[PDB]
Amino acid sequence: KNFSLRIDELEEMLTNNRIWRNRTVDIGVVTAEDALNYGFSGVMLRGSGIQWDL
Amino acid sequence: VKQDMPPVGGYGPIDYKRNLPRRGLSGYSMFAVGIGALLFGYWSMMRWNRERRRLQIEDFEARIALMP
Repeated sequence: KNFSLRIDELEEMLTNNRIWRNRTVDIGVVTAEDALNYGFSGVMLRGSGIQWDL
Repeated sequence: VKQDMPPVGGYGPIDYKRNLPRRGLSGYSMFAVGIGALLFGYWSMMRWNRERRRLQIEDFEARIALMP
């Protein structure tokens, strides 16, 4: 219970924070072909394209 | 009897919502109250400056009458 409240407060602090979003907009483009051939796994594949979870 | 660690008949649920209030004023209301206090400060500023110019003209007249 306490941790659900604390992660809500973390999303209050950061996450729609203006300058952290302005820091991170379009950095680290990953083609899905590059995601496969370069062998990225997990949260990269979760975060760009393929609906792949073990 | 056995003395493991079970849950007692089921426990309560714990939320998983991104609970955000997004409170505060809107664009129009905050904008208008800022510009309204701005214009209030302008009117009081105008009043004090022109009365201050009256007194500074009196200081000029003091140096005029003092000089010869």
